[PDB]
Amino acid sequence: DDDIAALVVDNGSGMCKAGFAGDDAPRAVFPSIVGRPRHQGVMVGMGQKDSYVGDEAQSKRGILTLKYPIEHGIVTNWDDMEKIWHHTFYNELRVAPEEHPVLLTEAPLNPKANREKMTQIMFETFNTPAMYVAIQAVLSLYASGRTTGIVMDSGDGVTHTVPIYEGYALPHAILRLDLAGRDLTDYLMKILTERGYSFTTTAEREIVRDIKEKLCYVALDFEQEMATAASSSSLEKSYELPDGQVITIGNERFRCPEALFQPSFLGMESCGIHETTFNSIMKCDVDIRKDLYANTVLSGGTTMYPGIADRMQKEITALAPSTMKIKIIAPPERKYSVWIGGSILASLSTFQQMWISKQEYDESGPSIVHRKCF
Amino acid sequence: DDDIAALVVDNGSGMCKAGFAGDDAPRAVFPSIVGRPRHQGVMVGMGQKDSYVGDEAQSKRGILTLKYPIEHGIVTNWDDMEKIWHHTFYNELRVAPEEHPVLLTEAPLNPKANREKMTQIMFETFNTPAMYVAIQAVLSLYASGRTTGIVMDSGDGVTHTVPIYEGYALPHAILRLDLAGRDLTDYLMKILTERGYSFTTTAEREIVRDIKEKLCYVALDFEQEMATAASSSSLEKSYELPDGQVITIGNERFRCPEALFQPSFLGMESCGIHETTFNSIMKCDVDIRKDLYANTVLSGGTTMYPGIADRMQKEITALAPSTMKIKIIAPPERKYSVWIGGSILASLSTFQQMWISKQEYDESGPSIVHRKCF
Amino acid sequence: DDDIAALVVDNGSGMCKAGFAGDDAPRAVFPSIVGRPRHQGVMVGMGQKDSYVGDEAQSKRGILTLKYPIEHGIVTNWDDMEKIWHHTFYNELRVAPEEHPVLLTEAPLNPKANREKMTQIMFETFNTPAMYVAIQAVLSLYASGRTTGIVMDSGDGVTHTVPIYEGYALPHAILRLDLAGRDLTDYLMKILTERGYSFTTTAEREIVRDIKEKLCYVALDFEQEMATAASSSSLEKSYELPDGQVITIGNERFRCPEALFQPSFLGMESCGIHETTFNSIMKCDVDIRKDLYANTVLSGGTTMYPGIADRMQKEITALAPSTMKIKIIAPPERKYSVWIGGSILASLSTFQQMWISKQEYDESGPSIVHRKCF
Amino acid sequence: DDDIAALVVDNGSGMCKAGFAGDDAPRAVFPSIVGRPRHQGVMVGMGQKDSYVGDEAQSKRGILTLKYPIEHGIVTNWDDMEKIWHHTFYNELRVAPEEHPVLLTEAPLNPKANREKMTQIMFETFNTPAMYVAIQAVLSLYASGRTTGIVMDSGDGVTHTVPIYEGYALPHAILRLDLAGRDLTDYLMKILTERGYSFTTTAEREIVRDIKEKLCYVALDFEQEMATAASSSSLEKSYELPDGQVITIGNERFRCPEALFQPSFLGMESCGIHETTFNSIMKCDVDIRKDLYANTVLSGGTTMYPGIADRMQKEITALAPSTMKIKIIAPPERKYSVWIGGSILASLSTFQQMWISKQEYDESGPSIVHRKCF
Ligand SMILES: Nc1ncnc2c1ncn2[C@@H]1O[C@H](COP(=O)(O)OP(=O)(O)O)[C@@H](O)[C@H]1O
Ligand SMILES: Nc1ncnc2c1ncn2[C@@H]1O[C@H](COP(=O)(O)OP(=O)(O)O)[C@@H](O)[C@H]1O
Ligand SMILES: Nc1ncnc2c1ncn2[C@@H]1O[C@H](COP(=O)(O)OP(=O)(O)O)[C@@H](O)[C@H]1O
Ligand SMILES: Nc1ncnc2c1ncn2[C@@H]1O[C@H](COP(=O)(O)OP(=O)(O)O)[C@@H](O)[C@H]1O
Ligand SMILES: [Mg+2]
Ligand SMILES: [Mg+2]
Ligand SMILES: [Mg+2]
Ligand SMILES: [Mg+2]
Repeated sequence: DDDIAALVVDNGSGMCKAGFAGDDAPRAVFPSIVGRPRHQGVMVGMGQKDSYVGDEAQSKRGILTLKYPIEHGIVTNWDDMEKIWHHTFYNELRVAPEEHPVLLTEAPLNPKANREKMTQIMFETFNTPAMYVAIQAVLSLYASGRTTGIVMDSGDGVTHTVPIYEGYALPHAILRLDLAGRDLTDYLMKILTERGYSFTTTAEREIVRDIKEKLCYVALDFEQEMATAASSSSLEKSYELPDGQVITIGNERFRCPEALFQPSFLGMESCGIHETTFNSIMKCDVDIRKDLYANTVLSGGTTMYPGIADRMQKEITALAPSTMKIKIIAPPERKYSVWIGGSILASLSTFQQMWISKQEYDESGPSIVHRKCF
Repeated sequence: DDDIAALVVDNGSGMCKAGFAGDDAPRAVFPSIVGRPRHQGVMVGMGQKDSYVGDEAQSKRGILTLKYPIEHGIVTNWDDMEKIWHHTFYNELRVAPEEHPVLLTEAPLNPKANREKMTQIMFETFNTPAMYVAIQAVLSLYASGRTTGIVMDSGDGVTHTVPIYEGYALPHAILRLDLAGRDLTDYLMKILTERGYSFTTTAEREIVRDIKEKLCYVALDFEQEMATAASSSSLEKSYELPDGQVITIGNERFRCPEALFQPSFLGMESCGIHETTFNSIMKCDVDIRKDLYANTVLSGGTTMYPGIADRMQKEITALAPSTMKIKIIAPPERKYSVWIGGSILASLSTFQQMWISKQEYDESGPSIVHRKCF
Repeated sequence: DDDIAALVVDNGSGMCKAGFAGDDAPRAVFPSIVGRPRHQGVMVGMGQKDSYVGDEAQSKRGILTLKYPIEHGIVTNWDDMEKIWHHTFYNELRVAPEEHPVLLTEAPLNPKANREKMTQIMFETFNTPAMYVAIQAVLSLYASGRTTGIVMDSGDGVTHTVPIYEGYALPHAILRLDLAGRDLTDYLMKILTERGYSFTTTAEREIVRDIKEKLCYVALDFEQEMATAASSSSLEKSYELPDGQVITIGNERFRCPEALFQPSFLGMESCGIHETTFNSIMKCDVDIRKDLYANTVLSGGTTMYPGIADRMQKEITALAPSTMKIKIIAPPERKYSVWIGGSILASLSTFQQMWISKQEYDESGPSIVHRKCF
Repeated sequence: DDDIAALVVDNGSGMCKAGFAGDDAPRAVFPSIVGRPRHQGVMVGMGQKDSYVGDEAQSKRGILTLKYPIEHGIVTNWDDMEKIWHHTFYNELRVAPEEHPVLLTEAPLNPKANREKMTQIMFETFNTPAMYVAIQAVLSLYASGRTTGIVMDSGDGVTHTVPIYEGYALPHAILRLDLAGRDLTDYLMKILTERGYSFTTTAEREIVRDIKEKLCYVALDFEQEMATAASSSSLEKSYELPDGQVITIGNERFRCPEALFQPSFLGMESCGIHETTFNSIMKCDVDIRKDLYANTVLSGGTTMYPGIADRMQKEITALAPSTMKIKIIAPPERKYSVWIGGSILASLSTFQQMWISKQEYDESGPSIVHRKCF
């Protein structure tokens, strides 16, 4: 199938994941950022470009201002998005996006103008023969290898759930939540100031993100952990900064991820992640709820904290009735489960009849996308 | 007689009963329902059919809308009936309906178009060599082993009686009644709302039907039972739903089956089951009434409530004169007595001359059925 | 009759309506909500209470979480209900509920524990000399001035019908439906997200409710309206939210009220409002159906959409036979017809003998209500 | 004669006929029914009575249960009969039954207790100065204007014949028959079910009675009519029910009245109407039979079917010898011939000496009636 070799490209709120259908791991993973210089140059003939995309911006991050083209899964800057797509197709995968149909992903309940503009850029700036837009949670269930269960996806901008029974989706039970990794990073920056550490710039935000994902964990019991931390001092680890200085973090290690289960720490009116998952189940039919309780799939980077699965099981068992058995299925490769399911779907023989052709778009205007792709 | 092996197939308002002549129990019993999907599928290549018949629909009943092809013993949907017959003949009995003559049953006082269409489907869609239509109450008396007595049959849609003296039927004394299991199920659903339990969907109707047939009974004295139930609390049982919740039922246990003897609870103008049985006897000749009083046969699923026979004896003795002796004959296998009598009749040597041939139908149009079969 | 001056107090799923018998309009109408603070106070001596009831909660709705004490006509919080009753009797009507008998209303087919607890609170917390519970649909027919016809009532939680012939009720024909204003509000919130507007909090729900009741209408023909809306742009209106921002609504103006006639939009198994009204008529006797077809009374807030009466007439004429004449009677004051009928009934001279006395709930108890009041 | 103004009141099994002697037509004709409410009233002060008599019951027949006080010419309910007599004397004729002697009618071969109780009610509850009981068939011959011939009377409960020669009655030749309009109505209801129309309630019985008397007729040759009806479709008429529906009747138009000549359709052992009339003639003397063959008088409502006279002539000619001439005398006003003859008899000058006085009853107990009035 080289001819098609569907270039499976995912663009998560925080990262970009591209590759080829049939493989078991993404070829390219890099941050979705665009940087621009903020000082005046004195060296002449240095070959200073006007923009840097991806890992190059993270390297020389001390002299640029970094901007995220995507906020909360909604595009706000379209010039920056075109720059990122050009980087992925030419300088990273080094392929020609004119003979490979492309499969894209999108969160549920997005504005319709998003998919209209996605199709227009792909068919006009590039000449891709076909395209299809799929819900990211459905692709996660493909990777899990099962056709029954409620899926949780939490990336960098959005958190959504969708339960589907024997291949049948219940669109009235889909719930969305605007709590993800970026809110946790801002909260950790705010609460690190009690010990005297002040991080304000965008470059300092990247430093704080690294600290969070290497030293934080979810506590099984929140109140009891505080008493142990207050009494002794064994719950302390040291981190060295990019310039060589040392910081020590105590109860902030588990106080930051706790915001997922108690959103009132940030002052937003919303339910916790455990209650949202339970609320989606209770919106389904009576006769299918038992199979949903025993098939729960976790996905996304924000679900990779240590000890999250045990805490989730404890909370849901307290909510659900005693007789039912609750099982949380968190495979070790759940960080890339969305991409894995996309490759499997594009390699199916029966899927080849649902591509959107170039001819159909030319005759009927850029709306076919809303009715098509289900 | 394998050659004939009459495929004895009964199609009661609620259930379907098929098998072979000469056996003592039906081979296949399953609900007479057809289900169709009501959501939109997202999983591809799942092998999702467009219709489910029988036990398959009851399994996955949480995503379909269930329809009954038969209401009150009168056919309303003919495509669904053809689907059910195809299921029984091929996927359940796994026989070829081309060399076995078929015996069907029908309630008295039905529209004539019913038997005309039954014959046309059997002779055109299938190629059955012969067929015969028998009254279900007559077959019940065959199973009882006697040729004198008044038979009561109450299934899911209709209730009828027919008294026959020494092999002679009195067609002027046949009485019909539109009160059966479905009316009781609707009444129980309506009266369960006083305690806060709300069942509305068709799937919830199946749940309510199971509750009714496992926890309900007929009270010997209606007024006295209410005083005992009001005073104490020993008349209470617990039931667990399909999803782990628990309901408690008090006086609703015996208030639901009571509607058979007092039809005014549903607001319909009609007599009770005891008065209907007595009314049929008084329409017969004087000299045969004494043998009818001492030979009463009960049949059908709705007559399977505990304590129904004792209550029936008490009511009829109060109506009939003191000198006569009233005996109610309710064998333990009366749930299948209609099917049992059909097998016995089809295995009789003297019955083989009354089959309707294929040749007679072809020459004389589909009306022979009305004059034939008595 | 000042002495009695029956305090006519109605408590609809969404609003509360109180006043005095003999008047032509309710004195007090205000939302049935209770609010509680959700932030921590820093100003000292501000006189900050712990709860707000009614219009005070709607004023300062930006810092509280609002809860509805009534869901689907069934009480769930009893402390909040006592708070609301205290507000109405003292701070709004400014009367003493000890010398005026009180008339309350209730939807049919409610749990019996509801009226038991209503009587206990009124006779113990307050010392009201007498009380009576009436069906809201019967009171609506009193206001219409006629004693023949089928009444439709649709408020905020329930929709019910009850046909009554010459003062005789047919309790076997009463039908209930759980589709009202709250389901429409949730659906409009869900379907407003396609244009990018996201309302999630409870305060944002009140904003969405105002938009719905000032810019929505029922289309005479659903399919044809979509073609006109797709082609031109004249079907668009602007609304200005509380911070100065403006939103534009297109086909969502008539897509929201359409859910009443096609309940499958919300994914619930039920019939439309037109089919429910027709189904109730066909459950009545043959000889009284002709007078019911020409006497149809609409009531409740949800029936106040523009163009609802014309659409209802078209649907029922297509269902009913051609010879009958269908007339829909929708008076301009049908928003308060339930309250109007209650005042008329309490002012009748022949009604004074059916009050429930105080000595009877001390010689009988709070169950007298089930047998009494019909 | 105003003073006497004999209030000629007839009470046929089905209808009541009252008026004044000397007139040529009854003043009041209305059904002999009593209705009672069967539902519970909610409207207060509606002036709902506990019983309705006559045309008022037929108007509001959709909410009552109707009972006939008379079955087969024998009184069974005496409270209902007193109610009907009170209605006729006060609310319809508006006269005082204390100064007008009353003439009543009765079928032959009734129980003696009937006339004993009739006299007691009239002399005690009312104070009528005089009474007389006459055979209805004798009064029919008075209206015909002849004193020779055999009279046939068929009303709603009984059919009787009595031949009288030159003013001399032959009481040994009187024959009675229990086949009248009510049996025909029940048979039509039973045989209408073959086309799918189900009428069961008492109100539905009145609908069926109207259909029978407006679309039924007697066929001259029964077998030949069936062949014509089977072949073509011109023998079909349409009728519109009260709620808008439309029913079509084919061979049931003449199959219902045929039961008069072939009583075996209802399964009763009896002779046909033609054979009963012939049997009465053959029980008379030889020398008076010739004048009886040429003087046959028909009377009653059941004899009003079209084509009955021609069929009767054909059957009797086949039975009687060829030389005799058979003439059937059916005047156009034979529906009221019994009442007409009663007025003529009460206006005769020579009849005034045969009244039963009030004084004779007081001295000699209520038996004088059996020996008196012949
Ligand atoms: N080891 C880890 N521990 C905790 N959080 C992590 C870890 N690795 C990644 N994350 C979180 O996952 C997020 C990245 O999600 P990503 O896979 O980019 O989602 P998407 O591709 O949909 O944008 C980061 O914001 C980071 O906070
Ligand atoms: N154990 C039981 N207790 C009470 N009711 C029962 C029981 N078993 C069956 N029934 C009733 O009998 C009905 C089934 O009747 P069925 O035998 O199908 O009649 P038919 O074959 O004529 O349709 C069901 O509707 C059910 O309500
Ligand atoms: N002008 C309007 N247009 C559309 N909907 C309205 C309008 N006015 C009121 N409503 C709806 O009617 C409902 C109020 O019903 P209400 O009269 O309180 O019933 P009840 O008294 O039984 O609670 C509100 O939820 C609102 O959505
Ligand atoms: N036009 C008609 N065709 C057929 N039957 C009729 C017609 N008119 C009246 N009848 C029958 O005659 C009966 C009325 O008989 P009626 O004169 O009341 O006898 P009586 O006065 O002795 O009760 C009704 O039951 C009805 O069935
Ligand atoms: Mg993700
Ligand atoms: Mg049965
Ligand atoms: Mg209302
Ligand atoms: Mg008569």
